[PDB]
Amino acid sequence: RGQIQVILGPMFSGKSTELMRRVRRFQIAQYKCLVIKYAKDTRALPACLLRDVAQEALGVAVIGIDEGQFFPDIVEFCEAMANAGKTVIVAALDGTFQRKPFGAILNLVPLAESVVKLTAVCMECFREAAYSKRLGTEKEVEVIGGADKYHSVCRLCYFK
Amino acid sequence: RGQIQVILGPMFSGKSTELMRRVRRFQIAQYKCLVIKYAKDTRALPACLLRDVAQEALGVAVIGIDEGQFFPDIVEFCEAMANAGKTVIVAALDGTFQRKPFGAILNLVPLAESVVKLTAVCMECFREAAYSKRLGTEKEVEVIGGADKYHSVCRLCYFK
Amino acid sequence: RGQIQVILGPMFSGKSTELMRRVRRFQIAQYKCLVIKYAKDTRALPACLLRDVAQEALGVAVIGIDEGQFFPDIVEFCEAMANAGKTVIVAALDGTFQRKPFGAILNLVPLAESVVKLTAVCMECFREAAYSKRLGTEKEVEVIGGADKYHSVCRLCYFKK
Amino acid sequence: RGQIQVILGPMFSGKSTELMRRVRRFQIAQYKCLVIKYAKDTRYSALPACLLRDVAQEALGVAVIGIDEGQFFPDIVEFCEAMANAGKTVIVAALDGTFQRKPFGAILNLVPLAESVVKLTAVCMECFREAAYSKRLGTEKEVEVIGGADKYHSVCRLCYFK
Ligand SMILES: Cc1cn([C@H]2C[C@H](O)[C@@H](COP(=O)(O)OP(=O)(O)OP(=O)(O)O)O2)c(=O)[nH]c1=O
Ligand SMILES: Cc1cn([C@H]2C[C@H](O)[C@@H](COP(=O)(O)OP(=O)(O)OP(=O)(O)O)O2)c(=O)[nH]c1=O
Ligand SMILES: Cc1cn([C@H]2C[C@H](O)[C@@H](COP(=O)(O)OP(=O)(O)OP(=O)(O)O)O2)c(=O)[nH]c1=O
Ligand SMILES: Cc1cn([C@H]2C[C@H](O)[C@@H](COP(=O)(O)OP(=O)(O)OP(=O)(O)O)O2)c(=O)[nH]c1=O
Ligand SMILES: [Mg+2]
Ligand SMILES: [Zn+2]
Ligand SMILES: [Zn+2]
Ligand SMILES: [Zn+2]
Ligand SMILES: [Zn+2]
Repeated sequence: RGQIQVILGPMFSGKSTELMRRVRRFQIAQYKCLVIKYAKDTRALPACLLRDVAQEALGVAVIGIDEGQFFPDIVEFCEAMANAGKTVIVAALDGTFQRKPFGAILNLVPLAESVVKLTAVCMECFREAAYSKRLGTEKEVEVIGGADKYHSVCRLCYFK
Repeated sequence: RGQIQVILGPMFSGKSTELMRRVRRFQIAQYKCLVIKYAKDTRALPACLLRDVAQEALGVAVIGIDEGQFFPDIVEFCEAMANAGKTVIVAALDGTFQRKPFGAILNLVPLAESVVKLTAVCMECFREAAYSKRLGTEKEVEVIGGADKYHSVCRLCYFK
Repeated sequence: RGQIQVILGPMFSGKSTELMRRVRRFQIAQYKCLVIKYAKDTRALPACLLRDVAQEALGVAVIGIDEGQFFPDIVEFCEAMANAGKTVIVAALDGTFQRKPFGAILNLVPLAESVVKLTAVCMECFREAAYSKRLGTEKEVEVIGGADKYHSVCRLCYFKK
Repeated sequence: RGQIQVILGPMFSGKSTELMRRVRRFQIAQYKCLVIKYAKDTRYSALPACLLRDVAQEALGVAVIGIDEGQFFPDIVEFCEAMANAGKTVIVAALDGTFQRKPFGAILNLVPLAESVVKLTAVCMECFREAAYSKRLGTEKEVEVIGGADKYHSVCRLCYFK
């Protein structure tokens, strides 16, 4: 009985921590697990394509994926692994700095049995935050960085 | 402070019941409320475009939208109303009978402060259900109907 | 394979609505369902003791209980029913007007596979509300009434003098 | 503006991890934070304390207070309530139930006091379905016996009564 669980949210909301919490619950009950992280985030098997780790993922019962927005094959990999009987758990940004869908990540939602959106704390007014605000001028989607480059931000502070 | 809350799930998961629970909480505390439903699901204003009813939503503090997937202008309405300081609560199918995004509904996710995906009971094996299965052979996306035309199903029963 | 689910929260948080949402999910999939309500609240079987109703409950697959705080035998009934393979869903206040456990209701928590606490809207400042504030001066726990006798309130409004 | 959040669940449900996830969201937004642990639980797997009163002074100088294994502090209710009323956010990870599936100390008295309450889930160590309970493996009868998976299984209803 395979499965896809999706953990959405803005930056700084602890998506990776929730991912690991959920993975460790299985691990402690004797499940073989594998966590996959996006190689190019220079801030678990590193990968740039989920194809490149599919063989390793096949000999495991539970698959965790961090920063799933950055894998071009995220959708098809997850659906294929769940149909093969695996429990697939994905941590991912739902939105870019422009509050648009981050790549193909939202295509997982109609395929998933569980979907949640976490909240961060707004770094500018300290209320609840749902969005990621880019601090710089760069216009491309993929720009790797932490709190030096992005603020987790509420609606009002986003447009401030 | 305006916001968008999204209630996703398959058919028969009680999305519009959760919509009404959330709205009545504000109503009981003396908030002015408006609920919108899709005018063509026959089976509290009906509408085909949210544009047709937006001026009315302006005179209100809390807006509920049922079957949001059927509204082509769902994204711009919810985003504009939330930025005008309204609480917008949307019940909607995340996926079609083919487990694909239903209209533009998922473009709401990166704009939303709250997103949940509800769960139904699988009408075939009686485990937890995440999807909607069309029973007949019609090909088009919009086919109105209940349990005579659709089953809420788990992954395994979907692929039978 | 039985179960207890507990829906907690203050007044006006829609606990009964969420109870019915969960029950109708099973009903629509052709489960036999029964809902039990507290009889001394006249603001779908009425009852004062769950014992009085246990045989009707034994004949269904899913049992809903509204205002579970008022039932002296809430703990033993839910446990007996869940062990007999029933799905038991309980709507109940967690706290009295004094923010104290309401009867034996919290004893369900260690017995339950699912527990949630819902939120209301504060009727005094309109932020999120977790508590039920009594408007009058009656001192007894059980006083039946709606928004004329109680406000859902946040922490600050609860303590406002 | 003060708050009490409660994270319940059986053992192995990752309550401490969820506690740290919530606290770190505040810390990363430059809030002053304090995490308190039960001193007598020395397991491999944060100020140690046996009474929350003993760390009250440190807690007063902080905006966010995390409390791990809240069930073991006798003064859990009055500490959490006083700190929330003083405008602190207090987040508590705790067992709701003992090995007997009874209330664990005073922990449930927090529930009517709390604006947020959740019960987490574990995996059943005996049938691998969802687990809501903690089953003691040995014969000890006293409530407090410190241990991990060597002494307890997270367990579903059916496996509890086997
Ligand atoms: C918002 C945004 C982030 N990013 C990048 C910046 C970071 O390197 C990376 C962060 O992605 P996250 O998915 O937020 O990293 P994470 O898994 O550690 O999340 P969490 O802290 O909640 O546990 O994404 C973009 O490239 N483009 C964007 O538009
Ligand atoms: C899955 C699917 C449903 N539908 C239709 C069939 C129904 O008339 C309608 C159901 O939409 P819902 O949004 O599920 O109706 P609802 O608001 O009453 O939700 P709930 O019962 O959980 O409270 O959508 C399609 O037209 N195409 C599809 O692919
Ligand atoms: C707080 C409190 C309420 N009550 C009573 C007043 C009401 O008659 C009754 C309401 O209990 P509820 O459990 O809130 O009734 P409900 O099922 O309608 O809940 P909801 O609206 O969320 O769906 O409880 C007391 O008797 N004593 C108290 O201390
Ligand atoms: C059930 C039970 C546990 N204990 C003890 C055993 C542990 O030392 C402690 C439980 O602490 P926990 O933090 O609840 O144990 P855990 O690490 O498995 O939890 P989590 O994964 O959610 O973070 O309490 C008792 O003393 N008596 C009991 O009846
Ligand atoms: Mg722990
Ligand atoms: Zn802000
Ligand atoms: Zn099924
Ligand atoms: Zn208030
Ligand atoms: Zn089991």
